[PDB]
Amino acid sequence: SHMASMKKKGSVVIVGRINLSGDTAYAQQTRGEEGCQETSQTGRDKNQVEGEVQIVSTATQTFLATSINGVLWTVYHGAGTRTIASPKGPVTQMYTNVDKDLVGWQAPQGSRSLTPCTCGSSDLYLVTRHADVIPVRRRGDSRGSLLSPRPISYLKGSAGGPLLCPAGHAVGIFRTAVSTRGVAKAVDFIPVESLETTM
Ligand SMILES: CC[C@@H]1C[C@]1(NC(=O)[C@@H]1C[C@@H]2CN1C(=O)[C@H](C(C)(C)C)NC(=O)OCC(C)(C)CCCCc1cccc3c1CN(C3)C(=O)O2)C(=O)NS(=O)(=O)C1CC1
Ligand SMILES: [Zn+2]
Repeated sequence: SHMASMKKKGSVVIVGRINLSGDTAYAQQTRGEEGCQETSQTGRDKNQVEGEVQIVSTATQTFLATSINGVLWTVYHGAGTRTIASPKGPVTQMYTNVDKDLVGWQAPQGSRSLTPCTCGSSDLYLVTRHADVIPVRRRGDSRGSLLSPRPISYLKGSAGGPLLCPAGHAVGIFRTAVSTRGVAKAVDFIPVESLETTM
């Protein structure tokens, strides 16, 4: 009831990226934890952004965000309704859809966007926050099976990351693991068409 002392949640902050530009996929950190906490509070992030897949953090969570069609997309269960930190201060979401577990902000200057897939191919590749590239066979509109199942620990923190087709187009945004006894045999994702509809 004490309005004057009510806090505000911080912004989502870009803290690194998954580098896919060369022959080797690898994670790069661009901001440490202390800088992250400060930048989340101010919403002012002057660091250079590059690439398609960003590693992002709040005060309490870390996950991924993926640029497609000039929008940096991620999961609502990570970002909520938060702004994203940017060189000019906090930027408000331009898309929010709790029903799809989806949010988006205008893509940061310097980022590159993936192109939505129109191949209609079911051989996919999930990119994790550790830059693992995991083959996934598409099994429905929003499901795919891991060719090599993994403990959910290996996938944790990768929601918001991409599933890509063989040509490197965006097919979906990783949302949940389909897990039994802690082993992810499959994943659920927001299909890129659903992004395109939300747009
Ligand atoms: C561990 C790697 C996982 C990718 C990951 N995501 C998760 O942990 C999400 C968050 C939460 C639970 N969950 C699951 O994956 C659970 C699980 C394994 C934890 C047991 N699976 C499940 O319920 O399958 C059941 C299934 C039927 C497939 C759900 C479909 C419904 C899909 C759905 C539709 C509409 C709205 C909402 C949902 C799900 N939703 C809101 C929501 O909040 O989901 C993550 O890494 N998160 S993270 O660590 O990066 C986090 C910091 C951001
Ligand atoms: Zn494609």
